[PDB]
Amino acid sequence: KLRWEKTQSVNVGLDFSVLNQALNLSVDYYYRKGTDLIGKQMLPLETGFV
Amino acid sequence: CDSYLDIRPVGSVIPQTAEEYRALLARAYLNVPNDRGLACLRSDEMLVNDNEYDRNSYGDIERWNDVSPFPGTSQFTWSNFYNVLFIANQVIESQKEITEGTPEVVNQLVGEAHLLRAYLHFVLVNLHGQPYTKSGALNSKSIPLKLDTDLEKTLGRNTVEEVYTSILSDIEHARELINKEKWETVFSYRFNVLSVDALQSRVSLYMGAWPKCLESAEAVLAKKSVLVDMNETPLALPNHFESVESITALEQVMGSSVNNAVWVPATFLALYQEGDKRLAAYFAAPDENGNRKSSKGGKREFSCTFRVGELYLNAAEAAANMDKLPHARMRLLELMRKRYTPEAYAKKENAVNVMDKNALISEILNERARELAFEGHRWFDLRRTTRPRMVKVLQGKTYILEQDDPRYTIPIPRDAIAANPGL
Repeated sequence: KLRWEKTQSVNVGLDFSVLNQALNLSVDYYYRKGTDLIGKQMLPLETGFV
Repeated sequence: CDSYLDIRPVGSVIPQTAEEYRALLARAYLNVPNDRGLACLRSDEMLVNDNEYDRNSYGDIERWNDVSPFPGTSQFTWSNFYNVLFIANQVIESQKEITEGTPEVVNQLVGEAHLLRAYLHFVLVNLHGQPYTKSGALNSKSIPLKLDTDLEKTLGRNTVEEVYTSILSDIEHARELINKEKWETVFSYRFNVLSVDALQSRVSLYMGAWPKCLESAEAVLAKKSVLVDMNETPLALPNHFESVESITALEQVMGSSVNNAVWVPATFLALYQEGDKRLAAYFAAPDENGNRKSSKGGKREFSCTFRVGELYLNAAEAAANMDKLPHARMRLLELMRKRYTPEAYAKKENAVNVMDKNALISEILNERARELAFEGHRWFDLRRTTRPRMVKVLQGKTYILEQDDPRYTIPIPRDAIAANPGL
């Protein structure tokens, strides 16, 4: 069951230009939660491995 | 431009061929835990030495001290059991993928894996599960069955009926798959058809299914019934792997450390009546206290899982339990003649031939306790047969195991619960 490390991303953006490109603004708020990252876990002893 | 997704990494041994899977299964065979010796330490046939280091490890097991052992005491090996179970399940799931092997070799490998899994489940449910014959023990959760190689799931305890159904199914699978008649003497730890039938007989004996137990025992005896005659060689140990009686020599039941740390209590020796060559063959020189040491284990060449004498005892017990008294008597006196001095064999025959059902069954149980001494069989026989009240005197104290004590079931090891809190 080896597979890729999942990452759930939510991004909210905003672009805002005024006065003939006199002032440009780009704001992004992001929340990225990663799951199933491959790492060492202490398995139950019934799996055959510690 | 090139992609198939079929690439095997180079730099480590990845079992793919039949020889590689045979090596993996051989490593699984080697790591089979000998926890039946510790289980029979809980019985009445063993006494730990008066030492301190030798008693701080095995003292609490003998005293039935389930609550608050000494933290330095010996622990039953849950991890080894389930590691060998993982290897067996890996071999089973790797069928139809084993390369460079005759079908009669791949089938034998898969059947050996099936029988090893069945035997490991049987030993685990015997160690940490209530006896099959006990009332109200059929629906009680005993051990988690390992039937896959999944590393991301937590297994819950299966009931005794489920475990025994799985054991019977695996025995049938091994019977359908195992095709080897006899292995080499040096490679006799592996399973063969006689091993399948002997394991089925023992399983059915422990379940109380006397018909199937008798059927399997008689099948083994028809295929092989040659014993070691004690009267022509007094120092001929029936459990030796090179003897003509051993069917499978998988597990050395008695480890070196445990065998070096116990005696045979004077009561068990007193159970051996005059004329038994087993008295002078199994045990060493008498000690001043009256309790002898043992010479049936402690080293690798005394490995024995099944042998023909156990099959005779199973057949006799099944025949006695199904009112087939002539058959039980015939098998019991055959074993006694193979074991007893022919002067005492006359008295044994005279006594046995007039026994009723209950006395006959008790006699076969006594002969089973005598024959399988220091073979990891007394504790499980006590659990399956009567659960008798036991009195143990140790260092001036008395320890009492009630009839049908809940302590007849060894608690699941502490490390197993620590890793898996749901046990």
